[PDB]
Amino acid sequence: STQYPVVDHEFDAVVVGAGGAGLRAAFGLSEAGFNTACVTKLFPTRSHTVAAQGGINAALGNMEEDNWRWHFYDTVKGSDWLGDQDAIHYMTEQAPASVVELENYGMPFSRTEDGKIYQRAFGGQSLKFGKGGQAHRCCCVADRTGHSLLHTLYGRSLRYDTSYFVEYFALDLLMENGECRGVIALCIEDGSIHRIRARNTVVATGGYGRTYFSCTSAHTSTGDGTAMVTRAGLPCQDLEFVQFHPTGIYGAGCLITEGCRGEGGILINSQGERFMERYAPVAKDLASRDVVSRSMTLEIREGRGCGPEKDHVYLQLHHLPPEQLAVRLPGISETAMIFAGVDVTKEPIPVLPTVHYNMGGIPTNYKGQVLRHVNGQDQVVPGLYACGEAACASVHGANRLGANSLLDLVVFGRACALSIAESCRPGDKVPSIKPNAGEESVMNLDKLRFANGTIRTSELRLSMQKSMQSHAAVFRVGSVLQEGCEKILRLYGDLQHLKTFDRGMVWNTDLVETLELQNLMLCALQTIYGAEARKESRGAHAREDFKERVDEYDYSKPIQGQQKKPFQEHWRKHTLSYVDVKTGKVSLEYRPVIDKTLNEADCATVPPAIRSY
Amino acid sequence: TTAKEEMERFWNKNLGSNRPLSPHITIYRWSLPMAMSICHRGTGIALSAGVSLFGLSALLLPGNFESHLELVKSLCLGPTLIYTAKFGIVFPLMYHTWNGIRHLIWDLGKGLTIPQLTQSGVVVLILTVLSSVGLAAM
Amino acid sequence: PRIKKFAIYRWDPDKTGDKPHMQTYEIDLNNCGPMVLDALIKIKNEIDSTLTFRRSCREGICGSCAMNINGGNTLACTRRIDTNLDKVSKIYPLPHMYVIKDLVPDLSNFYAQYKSIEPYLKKKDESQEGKQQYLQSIEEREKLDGLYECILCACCSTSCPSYWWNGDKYLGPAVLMQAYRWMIDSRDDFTEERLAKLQDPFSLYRCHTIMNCTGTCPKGLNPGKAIAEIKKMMATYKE
Amino acid sequence: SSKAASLHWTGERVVSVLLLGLLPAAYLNPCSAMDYSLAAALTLHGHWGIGQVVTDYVRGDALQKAAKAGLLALSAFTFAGLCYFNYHDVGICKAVAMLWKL
Ligand SMILES: *Cc1cc2c(cc1C)nc1c(=O)[nH]c(=O)nc-1n2C[C@H](O)[C@H](O)[C@H](O)COP(=O)(O)OP(=O)(O)OC[C@H]1O[C@@H](n2cnc3c(N)ncnc32)[C@H](O)[C@@H]1O
Ligand code: HEM
Ligand SMILES: O=C(Nc1cccc(Oc2ccccc2)c1)c1ccccc1C(F)(F)F
Ligand code: SF4
Ligand code: F3S
Ligand code: FES
Repeated sequence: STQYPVVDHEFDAVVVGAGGAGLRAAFGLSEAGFNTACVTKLFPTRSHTVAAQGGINAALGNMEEDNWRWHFYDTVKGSDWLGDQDAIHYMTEQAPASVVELENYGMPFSRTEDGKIYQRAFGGQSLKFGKGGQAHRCCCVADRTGHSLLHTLYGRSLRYDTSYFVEYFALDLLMENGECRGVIALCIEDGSIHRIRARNTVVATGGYGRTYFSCTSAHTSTGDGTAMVTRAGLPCQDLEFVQFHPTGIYGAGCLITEGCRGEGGILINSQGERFMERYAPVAKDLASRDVVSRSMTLEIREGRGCGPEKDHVYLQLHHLPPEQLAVRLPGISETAMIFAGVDVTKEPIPVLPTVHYNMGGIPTNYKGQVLRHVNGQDQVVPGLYACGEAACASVHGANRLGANSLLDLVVFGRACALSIAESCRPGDKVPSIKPNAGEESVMNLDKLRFANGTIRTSELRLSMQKSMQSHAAVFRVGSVLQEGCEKILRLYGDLQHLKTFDRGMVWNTDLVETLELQNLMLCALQTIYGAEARKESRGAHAREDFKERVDEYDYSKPIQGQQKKPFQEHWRKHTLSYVDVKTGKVSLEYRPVIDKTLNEADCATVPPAIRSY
Repeated sequence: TTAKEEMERFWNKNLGSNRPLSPHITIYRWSLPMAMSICHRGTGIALSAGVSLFGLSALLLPGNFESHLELVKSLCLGPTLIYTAKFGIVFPLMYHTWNGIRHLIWDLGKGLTIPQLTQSGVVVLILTVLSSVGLAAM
Repeated sequence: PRIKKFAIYRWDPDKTGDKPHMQTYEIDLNNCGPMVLDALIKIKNEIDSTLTFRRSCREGICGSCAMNINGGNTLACTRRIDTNLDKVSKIYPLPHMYVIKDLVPDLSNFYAQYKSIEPYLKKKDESQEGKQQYLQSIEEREKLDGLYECILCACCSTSCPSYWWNGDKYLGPAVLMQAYRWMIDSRDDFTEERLAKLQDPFSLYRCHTIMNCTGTCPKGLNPGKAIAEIKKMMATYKE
Repeated sequence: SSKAASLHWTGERVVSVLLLGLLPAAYLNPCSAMDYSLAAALTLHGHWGIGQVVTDYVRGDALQKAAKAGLLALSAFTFAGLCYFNYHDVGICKAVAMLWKL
């Protein structure tokens, strides 16, 4: 307002995010002939997908003969039947074409005797629809596959004339009468404010792992796009479903890949007994990620910890040949030595279940279109898309399969570009935004720039992180969750009391991290409130007071002659969460999961069954 | 926006700003490889200055070489000071010669690891002193 | 209690007539992580929230926190603090770079150089791409090891004295190693053209084998060796 | 697509190994024929060497062209001076021989 410069831009499409999803969508749009902008708070390479270690799943059938439908079955089974099968059909069928594409882009996949892309075993995957044993369809660039995926995508991105707004912090969506018009953003370099308007917007901001005190995710996983959707009054989905990766280092919380266990790595308790052989008889320590970490957390509780505090578990690798470890896992071998002082070929690595992936996010079509929920029915938000960890097409549902997100990224990034390319043409009328639009975001920015309160940003962040870590961990109960809720709600009241120090325009990290805090809180509130309301054990969400898996039927017995439960009586449904930004209260609704696939004849629906590995 | 355009805009941005250059030589920690690179330049420049001065004086200055040697035996001093004159000439030559061989081995693609640098660096340094003592005594 | 001092380069662009200066912070190592980034975060969170620096992955694969620590270019999240209390850690931005603010250097030129070598797979016939995986043998793949792992942290290039004096016209270690990365990739069909793009006095030939790049690279890579290997290709390639 | 930058580089290493071979060759076989080769090698290697120093430090298209001209002249005078020495005086090899037994 006369102290802030406003620069208006005009584009066909805006992508908010520069990770796997963000990039693939960005240049995918430009390839289709669209004048595209890409808004990112980091340089694209710095994006989290660089940290990815395991691999990207595709039923290419390079190790043994494979079928993509077998990958479909494994994903839906893993999703604990909260996964939308229309989107899972689409992802797994496209999987081979998407991974071949990447290799053709220049991704340096590890190779075989045949010269084809090397795939490996990974947690939760099987052949012949579960019956035919362990599957090997995890395509990987040694231990640094996410790094390679991001670097080739960025490499490829330079071939097109996409406009990259590097180190620009997206504040809010430009929204007019329910329709999305673009984004308002802060230029970190000079402190200027940029209204970037387009016919279509793609949100690919990734997850919000930083809501917790212990996470494998980067300092920049602050669910910024999630909060942008929230402030628009739109719903988020399944936010209470937080994946705890079994193998995260005991020190800084750094990730050690599931590829360790997929190559032959084992998990060991205090007594030395291979404990994962007891919880999962068939799949063992190569079971689903919700189940493996559940057992690890359980082992600590009955005194089988592996330290001076007795609070972790060992990941054994020294039995595997040294030449195998150096080729298949060069990345973790370095980080285990750096962060824990551990030689992997001699000593085991201290691991602990820590926050990893967010299967919740922005509700979405199999086409990548953001959904609002009106009159108990689904409704497409015009000109708003979302893909990646930020989205929730719920291709992962209640629990994500390992090595499926890097796929989730590449597939639905492409899908967003295709859905735009098929619904409109480049050069179409860019809708006209109001002259005073995005005023609240600038006012929010200005309030936080001069914020002279009593509680420091970092102190309030730590309060939130420790509150989530102890009230909403692997296991949770009604009472602990309810005390967590009214504590997180009290901490939202502390956002009017926050203190900031840096009062500059150029690179005010003090300010952007406080913006990140507002975003994280909105993500935290919806996670904890949705968690306490859900009274069942499904996937990563485990209630000790509600051990049972509550569906429309009791799927343990035959379906023949049984009475179907009403919608508001069972729990096989998506959580839709809203929060009034002023008061900070959480109101929530629910929508049905999609069981029907894209084609029954090509890919049959998989009904709910007993969930165990 | 092309790569060429980004560079052209980078330099326009920074030169017309109050942005300071981050310290470089005043802060970066010394190492033998780097110090031996500087000496290879110095020894190179010094030697070229020598060859030029020797050639230029042959064209511009009167008399012959035999005459100029007799001129050194004027207010001359002991063999120790003559040894110093020979050592001062042969030292930068030998250094540049050995370190130059090391440069050529590098161009073949060999010995280019951090342990190998420190080794071959010391080997050149030792070979310089020995061949400088050896030649000055002939 | 166990106190450790930190001398850090500070410059504010919004402060009128402010010149570059050093600021010292005192940190108890019993309440801090083992790495230097932990310290920087701790003094940001508790002492001074004006200290501006780049960070993300915290595990040393994003390359955001690249800076000069104790006269050497590394990543703050991988360099462990010297538990020697009598010594004071000196933290500077990457050498010979325009300072945006504090320890945040302008890397946009660096990135632009990377763009100009075209770091993507190029085929002569591209009408078949996206439907069949390209074949690459285990040996042909091994050639990439030591090269593809690059993080683009810019430590090496910023350690190169040739890149200090001639960073405008000379591509530097990082970008050059990446040109080599695509040169010996068996799937690439533009080997000859990529070499020809370096046929001038500056692009490649400002390297004088100073070898500061290899000695500083936080990921253990050897760009100097790759530059040496490029030079050998330039002299030997036909047509 | 001319390749002068790579040829110049190869040229440099070629005269480097030439000059390295010449120093002991001059010691073992000190003659007039070696004196001119040594004059050719010394001047050329030095000329290209200083050339690199100039291209590294001398900033500006105007100044660099001038420095390269001033180097060209200095190198031209150097090679002439040595050849004049070899023809009219005692020659490089014999000159070092005299100077060293002093
Ligand atoms: C944490 C993690 C996850 C992970 C993994 C290893 C680690 C340590 N390994 C994986 C693997 O081996 N295989 C696999 O299938 N998945 C693996 N994962 C999970 C997966 O990698 C992540 O879910 C995925 O990388 C998410 O990627 P996405 O494309 O959604 O984007 P991102 O990496 O999270 O980066 C976010 C981008 O958005 C921009 N951003 C964020 N907020 C803003 C705002 N405020 N304004 C502008 N831009 C914003 C960031 O700049 C970034 O580019
Ligand atoms: C026979 C012994 C010699 C050998 C093996 C040799 C070799 C070399 C090599 C390989 C280089 C390039 C180094 C690089 O890559 O930066 C070089 C540089 C140079 N040399 Fe020699 N040289 C010798 C003698 C001489 C002599 C007698 C002179 C005096 C004219 C001389 C003058 C120079 C100069 C001025 C440079 C450039 C310095 C630089 O750019 O770092 N060299 N030498
Ligand atoms: O001058 C050269 N190095 C140089 C010049 C000045 C400073 C410096 O660092 C330091 C930094 C700190 C302490 C000591 C040296 C290195 C140099 C030497 C041989 C070949 C090419 C070069 C040149 F490319 F031109 F850079
Ligand atoms: S070669 Fe090393 S120092 Fe250079 S950009 Fe890559 S990781 Fe960084
Ligand atoms: S520091 Fe240097 S001049 Fe060459 S060998 Fe490495 S780029
Ligand atoms: S912050 Fe990711 S490299 Fe240090």
